[PDB]
Amino acid sequence: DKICIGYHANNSTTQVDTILEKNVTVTHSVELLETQKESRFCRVLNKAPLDLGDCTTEGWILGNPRCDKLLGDRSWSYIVERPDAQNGICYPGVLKEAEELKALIGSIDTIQRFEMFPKSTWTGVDTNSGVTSACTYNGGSSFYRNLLWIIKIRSDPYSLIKGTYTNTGSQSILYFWGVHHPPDDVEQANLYGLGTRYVRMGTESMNFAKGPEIADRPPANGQRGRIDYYWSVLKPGETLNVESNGNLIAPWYAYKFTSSRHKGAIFRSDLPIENCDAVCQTLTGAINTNKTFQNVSPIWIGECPKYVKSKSLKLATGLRNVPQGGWTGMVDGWYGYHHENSQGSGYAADKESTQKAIDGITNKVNSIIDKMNTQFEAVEHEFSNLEKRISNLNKRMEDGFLDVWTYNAELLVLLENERTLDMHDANVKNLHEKVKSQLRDNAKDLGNGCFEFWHKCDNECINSVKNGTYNYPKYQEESRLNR
Amino acid sequence: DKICIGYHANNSTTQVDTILEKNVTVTHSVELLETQKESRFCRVLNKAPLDLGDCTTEGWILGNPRCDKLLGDRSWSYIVERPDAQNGICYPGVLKEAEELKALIGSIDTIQRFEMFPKSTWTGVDTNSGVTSACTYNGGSSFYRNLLWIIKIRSDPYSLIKGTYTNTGSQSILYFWGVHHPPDDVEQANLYGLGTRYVRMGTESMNFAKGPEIADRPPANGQRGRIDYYWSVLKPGETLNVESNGNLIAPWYAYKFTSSRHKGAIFRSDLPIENCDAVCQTLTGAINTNKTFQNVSPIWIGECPKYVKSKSLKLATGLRNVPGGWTGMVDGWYGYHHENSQGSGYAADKESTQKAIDGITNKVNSIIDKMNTQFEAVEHEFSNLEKRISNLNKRMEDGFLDVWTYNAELLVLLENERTLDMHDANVKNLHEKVKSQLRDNAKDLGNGCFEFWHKCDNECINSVKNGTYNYPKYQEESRLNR
Amino acid sequence: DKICIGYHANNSTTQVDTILEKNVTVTHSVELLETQKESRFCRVLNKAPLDLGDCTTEGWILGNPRCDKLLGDRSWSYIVERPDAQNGICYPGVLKEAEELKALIGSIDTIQRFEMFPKSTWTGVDTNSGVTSACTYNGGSSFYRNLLWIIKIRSDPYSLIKGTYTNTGSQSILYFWGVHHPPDDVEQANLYGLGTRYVRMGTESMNFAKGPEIADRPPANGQRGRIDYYWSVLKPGETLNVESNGNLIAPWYAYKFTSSRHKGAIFRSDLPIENCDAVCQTLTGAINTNKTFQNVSPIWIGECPKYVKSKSLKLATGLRNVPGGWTGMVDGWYGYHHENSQGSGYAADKESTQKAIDGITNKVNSIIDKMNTQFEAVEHEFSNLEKRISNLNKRMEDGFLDVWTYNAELLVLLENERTLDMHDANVKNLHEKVKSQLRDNAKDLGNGCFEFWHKCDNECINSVKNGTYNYPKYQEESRLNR
Ligand SMILES: *[C@@H]1O[C@H](CO)[C@@H](O[C@@H]2O[C@H](CO)[C@@H](O)[C@H](O)[C@H]2NC(C)=O)[C@H](O)[C@H]1NC(C)=O
Ligand SMILES: *[C@@H]1O[C@H](CO)[C@@H](O[C@@H]2O[C@H](CO)[C@@H](O)[C@H](O)[C@H]2NC(C)=O)[C@H](O)[C@H]1NC(C)=O
Ligand SMILES: *[C@@H]1O[C@H](CO)[C@@H](O[C@@H]2O[C@H](CO)[C@@H](O)[C@H](O)[C@H]2NC(C)=O)[C@H](O)[C@H]1NC(C)=O
Ligand SMILES: *[C@@H]1O[C@H](CO)[C@@H](O)[C@H](O)[C@H]1NC(C)=O
Ligand SMILES: *[C@@H]1O[C@H](CO)[C@@H](O)[C@H](O)[C@H]1NC(C)=O
Ligand SMILES: *[C@@H]1O[C@H](CO)[C@@H](O)[C@H](O)[C@H]1NC(C)=O
Ligand SMILES: *[C@H]1O[C@H](CO)[C@@H](O)[C@H](O)[C@H]1NC(C)=O
Ligand SMILES: *[C@H]1O[C@H](CO)[C@@H](O)[C@H](O)[C@H]1NC(C)=O
Repeated sequence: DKICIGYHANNSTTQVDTILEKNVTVTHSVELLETQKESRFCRVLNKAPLDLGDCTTEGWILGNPRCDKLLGDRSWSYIVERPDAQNGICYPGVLKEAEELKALIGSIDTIQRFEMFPKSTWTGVDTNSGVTSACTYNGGSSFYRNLLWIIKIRSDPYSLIKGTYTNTGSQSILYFWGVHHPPDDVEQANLYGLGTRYVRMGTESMNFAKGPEIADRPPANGQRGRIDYYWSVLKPGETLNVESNGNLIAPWYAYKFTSSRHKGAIFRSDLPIENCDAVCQTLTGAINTNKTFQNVSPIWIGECPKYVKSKSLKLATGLRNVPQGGWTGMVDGWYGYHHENSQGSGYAADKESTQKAIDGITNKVNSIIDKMNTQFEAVEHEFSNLEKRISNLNKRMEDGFLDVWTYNAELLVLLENERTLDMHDANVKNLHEKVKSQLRDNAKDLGNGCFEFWHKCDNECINSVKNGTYNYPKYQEESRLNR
Repeated sequence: DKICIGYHANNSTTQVDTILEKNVTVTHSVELLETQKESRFCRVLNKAPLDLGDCTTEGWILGNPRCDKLLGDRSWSYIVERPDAQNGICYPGVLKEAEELKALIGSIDTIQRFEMFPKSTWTGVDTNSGVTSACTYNGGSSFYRNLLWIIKIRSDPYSLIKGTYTNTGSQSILYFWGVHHPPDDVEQANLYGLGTRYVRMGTESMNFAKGPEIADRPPANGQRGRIDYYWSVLKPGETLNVESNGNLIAPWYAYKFTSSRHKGAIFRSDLPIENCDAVCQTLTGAINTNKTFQNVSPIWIGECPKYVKSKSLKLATGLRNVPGGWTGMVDGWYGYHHENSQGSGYAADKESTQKAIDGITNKVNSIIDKMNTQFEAVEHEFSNLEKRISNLNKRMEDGFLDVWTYNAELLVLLENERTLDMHDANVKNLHEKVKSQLRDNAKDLGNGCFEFWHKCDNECINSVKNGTYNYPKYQEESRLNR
Repeated sequence: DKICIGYHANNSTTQVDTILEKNVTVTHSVELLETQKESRFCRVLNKAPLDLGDCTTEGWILGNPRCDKLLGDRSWSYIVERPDAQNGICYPGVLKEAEELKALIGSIDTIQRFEMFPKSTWTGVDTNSGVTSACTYNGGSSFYRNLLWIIKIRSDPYSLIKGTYTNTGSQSILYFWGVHHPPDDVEQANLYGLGTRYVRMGTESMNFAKGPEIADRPPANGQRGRIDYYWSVLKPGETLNVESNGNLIAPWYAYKFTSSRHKGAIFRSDLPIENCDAVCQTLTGAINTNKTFQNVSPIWIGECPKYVKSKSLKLATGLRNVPGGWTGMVDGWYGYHHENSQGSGYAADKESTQKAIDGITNKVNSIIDKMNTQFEAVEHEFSNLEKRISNLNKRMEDGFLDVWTYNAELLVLLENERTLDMHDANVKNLHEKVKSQLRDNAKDLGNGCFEFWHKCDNECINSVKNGTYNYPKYQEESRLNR
């Protein structure tokens, strides 16, 4: 007659790693890391991204006339700019603080386009001839739809021109202007006139006054001229005054805007936009998961799991799987017993110790999930060629946190896996010892997990062991004789 | 006759969490997190903060004439600027590199105000008419006390004016100037004259040259004109030359200054300043604590504990409290209860109790030691055209806060489990040392206790507690009882 | 007749710390921290550093004529600038975006110097008199070799001058120019002429247009004038046009360059450059190590271990050294000592010893693996008006240093405790496997050892070591002894 102590086994081939041992097969486990994504852009909080098509952010927002599909009021959860977009700043020059403009635009939610200064505002000049072969529309010469290239009437001198606009709404207004710099005095004279020329812009809180910086430069997009483009934000209540006697590229249309309550982004990607929804939308695709880590992309909007470099984060929940060892036959629970007597034989799990282990492991998993429920958020702000130091500072920082979090996740998994599997060993040992202490020398150890009884142990003697009430003196005499 | 093994219990209702289970009552514990603060500003290393009252940093340092309460030499451990302060830049315009000025000012310790360029410096011009209704003093038109608004004499043209000052001391000098921009050419002509006009400032190591940017703008504080305000630092030994033919807002008074040996700050707060001292002074109050973490504020000066988001960080030191345990023990953590003809009673095991005390004390101190650094957030400001670096600073500050909060919270959960396990193992060790000695001269009982198969006197029992029992002495007597 | 269970000891005096106790002597250990370096600068990936000697980066790259040792084509893995270097910007003035130039230069690996605009490009002007006593060569007045200081011929007016250059190669070109600002109108007229004067530079992607900002400034290096120096990069395909009627300091020679595929650096150090190679080269010396941590310097190029503040990171691999343990074992970590009629001796248990070796080895390697990443501090410079970003870079660098130092030091304390506990458990397991087998045909002794109640030959003893003993064979012979 005998009783054994053992633990669950099954057909699982899933492995985990621990601090002491690699490739350890276990009976149950949980993958904390999400590796899958749909390669496309979906709506976030039911709001669609804005696809810039063949236009850059600058082409869109300045109104490059190849970008008419985008013209007007828009709203978006994020922006998708195609890497090979060809329609941007078509008449050559520089946009001042371009990178800060993009950061502004990535924080915006909705825009309403409106005519800020109609052509009629500018008297004694030609407002209908400011076009260039650099900015074509259907083969023809054209120009930015948000800017007005004013020139002199051929017969007449360029009049002093003035315009004013007041922001009487509760929304800020994003607007644009520029200063044109011809390549030589002949062209200056033709378009504006000789002498001192100025472009002046004034607000309660910004002042601007500049002139042509004439110089012959190599042609870009077929032009030897250049424009310095500027942008600004006219705050609620503020008023703008414009004066010029030449070289003004005037604001024409502008944008009343709202700032998002949510983090937005400009993604530079060729991925398709489709009719779908995502809780989590990364730069390289949408993720639908309830896992807490993710190795898809560090750049996203919505609610995403923490990004890490790991390929897997497999957390052991069950036991070492060692069949012949463990008992494939148990099935009821994690730890338990196998008995053999005259009434028969069989397996039966110990409910108490099994549940305690379930409760602890469950709590461990949830605690890890809970404590890992924050994300470091990388951002795709841009930096100019004269901003290498801050660009490098941003990169080292983002890689810095990535390395810390990847380390924290991987190390924790290795260490707690070892603990979890040790806890199981200890739980099994505990049951075996409780049986040991009870039977004393009315049974033989066998160094096996099992005990050979020195007496007959019926189905009530055996259940007397499972509830921990055995009674040694009852079989003491019977046992001592067999020797 | 019997001997038992047990562990301490008490009346404690303090709970801790562990990785495996929550709300576990324990006998002793230590809160690592400080949550309390006095809602005020105190002295730090015995130096008081400077209260700017109804002035902004800029109103103060430019010498807005409503800020005379601050005028002159001052010294401070930190600066307190009130959120509603009304006296700042009164004549409209921008201070260039305003945010970098503030960072500088937060790093300064003491200033001494002095006349850098007296009015007599500027010949052939009017130095006594440069006042405005935008900057009022006692119902009158006035102007910044540290700047001089020079205009042309009506009858005469604005002479080329020159002035020079040499820093012959060992302290750097913080000084200010500006360029005035009238709204139109009429005003430009009246005050300065037409033609190209410049303001040029030169040092051994910096040059500045700028002109009027004339533009008709909406009024601000009743003025259509603007000033671009500038600041700079004249180093020891250096000389400043000033040259202008118009539009100059000249430095008048300036500040010799010392840089602090300590970290300083500008706090934007309404909290009161009081007669008190603080080792640790945060933006939302003073902390007096020997704890190593703190959830009050990430911004401070002095020596403060590490900031974390946690509401609590309770580290178990004692045992699971299950009164099970013996409320009767009291002497120590682990021990014995005996019963014989001479009587009964509890007595702690000194050796194993002290070893546990030493380990737990060492663990606490080790954690304290390794957590004795702080990440320091700063309240530097960023302009509207510095959103990228501002966001970079924010993500970084939140980034370290999240790593430290994680490290602290997880460590507490994990070590709480280990600490309570260690206690279990220690109790079992004692019980086994007794088992091994008595063999079959006592019965286990599966109880923690042992029923002796013989009589065990107060010397037999103390023979167990020191680990020298002698089995053969009672071997016969024990085997007879069956 | 007896059998004992014990563990290895030796003469080791090496100590480690754990979370529960300090200064614990152990039998084997490994130091994870590298503290040694060679105090010199070596080649990295086969390429030598460039030693700037008595020149600053700027003196070199502008071609200060006292820097002819450096003149022409050069290549380097990193740059070494000496702290007391004197030959820099000799004619006083400011280099615009100087700090960003240095970052660029640190990222470059080869340059080829070439004449971009020969003197003949500028007609109707004096190209052979642009020298100053501020920039001496062999006692004589001279000038930067990469710039050309053009002045008017005395008899003639300064002609409009033009030049153009097109980059027809695949490499970018780094070039320089400047605008001269004389101290007064007399000198302006003498050198260039009166009236409006301009310096215009144009590319497909950049435009520049500026004039003299005339002002009398204190003399620096004997000069009241100044030059604003500029730099830029002409990309492959681009063409540069230059137009001026005065005040132009023209590019003369420039540098075609390649960008390194590897991180480079400018080290400010007096350490000697020698004939050696380093995998890892830090600012304070070369490191050759296989260790994973390092407390030498946070600034480096090449492949270096992670920087931390620690003085030591000693990881226990072996046992607590208590000679207790058996100095006599030597064969392994855990094992047996037997005594019978055939003799006596020690013998390690191979199975349990190997399992422990495998786990500890795996632990060490896992730690090494997970610590195989480095945060890299950089020595970019920041101007006086960049205190905020400079402080941001510093707090960030110190932030990660503190996190990694903590992670390393805490991990070592915690795993040391686990490692030493694992050994205790392994020994106990063996002792119990022998207890269970012999039952009461041996006496425990409470000692680690077992006195056999019978004769146990060299086959009886090996019958214990493989776990197959057979109690009934000797059971009777036991019960006799009573
Ligand atoms: C995130 O990790 C997964 C694997 O755990 C990576 O996906 C595997 O990539 C390899 C090589 O690219 C393929 O052969 C496997 O079939 C992929 N596995 C799965 C589940 O897709 C994935 O590359 C990781 N993401 C990134 C950006 O590296
Ligand atoms: C400061 O912390 C120390 C330990 O970090 C605390 O010291 C204990 O304080 C109580 C009395 O308040 C004593 O009974 C203990 O004996 C002290 N422990 C040790 C190890 O010395 C102290 O309480 C803390 N101070 C405050 C104000 O909370
Ligand atoms: C890194 O730590 C090492 C070793 O702990 C330091 O080198 C020791 O310096 C101390 C104090 O000057 C001396 O007791 C020993 O002579 C040194 N020991 C060894 C092994 O070198 C070293 O200073 C540290 N490095 C830095 C940059 O602080
Ligand atoms: C609980 O008991 C002791 C004395 O029996 C007492 O001194 C102690 O203060 C009590 N608990 C608390 C929280 O005060
Ligand atoms: C633990 O106790 C707190 C109150 O002290 C309670 O809010 C919480 O629900 C409890 N949690 C569990 C799991 O018992
Ligand atoms: C921690 O500080 C917060 C301030 O954020 C405070 O409101 C809270 O009460 C603190 N935690 C506890 C347990 O008091
Ligand atoms: C996964 O689903 C559970 C529902 O029990 C939810 O509470 C948890 O937050 C989900 N995961 C994530 C990452 O939000
Ligand atoms: C251990 O402790 C003492 C101070 O308590 C110290 O002086 C000694 O040098 C330490 N030993 C080692 C090896 O660190």
